[PDB]
Amino acid sequence: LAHSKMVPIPAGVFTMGTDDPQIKQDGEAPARRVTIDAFYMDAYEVSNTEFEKFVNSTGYLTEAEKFGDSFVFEGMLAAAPWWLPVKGANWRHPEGPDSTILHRPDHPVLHVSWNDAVAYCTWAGKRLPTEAEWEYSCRGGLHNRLFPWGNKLQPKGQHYANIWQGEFPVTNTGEDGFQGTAPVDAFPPNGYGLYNIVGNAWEWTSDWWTVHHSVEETLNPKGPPSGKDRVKKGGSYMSHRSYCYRYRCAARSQNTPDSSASNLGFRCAADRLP
Amino acid sequence: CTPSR
Ligand SMILES: *[C@@H]1O[C@H](CO)[C@@H](O[C@@H]2O[C@H](CO)[C@@H](O)[C@H](O)[C@H]2NC(C)=O)[C@H](O)[C@H]1NC(C)=O
Ligand SMILES: [Ca+2]
Ligand SMILES: [Ca+2]
Ligand SMILES: [Cl-]
Repeated sequence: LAHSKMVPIPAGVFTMGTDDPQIKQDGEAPARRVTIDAFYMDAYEVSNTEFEKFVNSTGYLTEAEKFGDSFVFEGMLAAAPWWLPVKGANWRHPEGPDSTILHRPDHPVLHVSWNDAVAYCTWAGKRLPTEAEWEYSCRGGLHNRLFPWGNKLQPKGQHYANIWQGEFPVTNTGEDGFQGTAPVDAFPPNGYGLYNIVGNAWEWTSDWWTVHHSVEETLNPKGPPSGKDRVKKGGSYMSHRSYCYRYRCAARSQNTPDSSASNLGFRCAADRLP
Repeated sequence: CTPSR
């Protein structure tokens, strides 16, 4: 296993956002041309095993451990009735105190805040990606497509990401092979070598959140200089067309940096190889 | 999709 491996994301110009927004309130529009310098992106979401190496090295206590709770989705035992703040839910205990990660070492780490993610990435000689870097990487060398692989959800009749099937939130059929998370190396890679960039765990980025974007061309944009919420991308194993249609590269959402939940993780980036 | 703390 090489679950901390990085891939080179080539220099290029891409269209960020879309002029056909599907969730207009999230500022998916307008489409804008962004230039990104070559850099490196983690192939995989950070796994439990990789996060444990960080904790073993540093002794780091995550914010959820310090606060004493984190958000867990009801269907696997708030902003919605299906989100419960559970005492003792944290990265080692993803559904609460009597859950464990022993049987899912290769699944993405969860219940990690933006600060937790920045601590890990920096420990590793890396950083969080910007939203623009993230989206560029998600798109995997294709222009103006819904998903990393194209516009069809199940190309060639194959599942390409871990999201929800069935009637959310009552019934997840597990048609794609996973009710909760999947290993970080599950499903096909995109054109750049990235796994689970949409679906599985949501992913933190470095940017502060705004929904107000200029159409102006930009170079290595960092997002606005201030804010209250940081940007997350890509959707999760909970996402579905019917309620949280955010397993698209253009999609975007946000949380306060001290937030944590059972569907939110991250991957790192770096200017050069560490 | 994820509630804030
Ligand atoms: C994190 O550290 C723990 C504690 O050292 C590691 O678990 C131990 O590893 C030793 C050395 O191989 C084993 O002999 C012990 O049986 C383990 N003890 C426990 C408490 O399980 C663990 O492997 C480290 N994790 C990672 C990902 O490196
Ligand atoms: Ca699934
Ligand atoms: Ca993901
Ligand atoms: Cl979701």
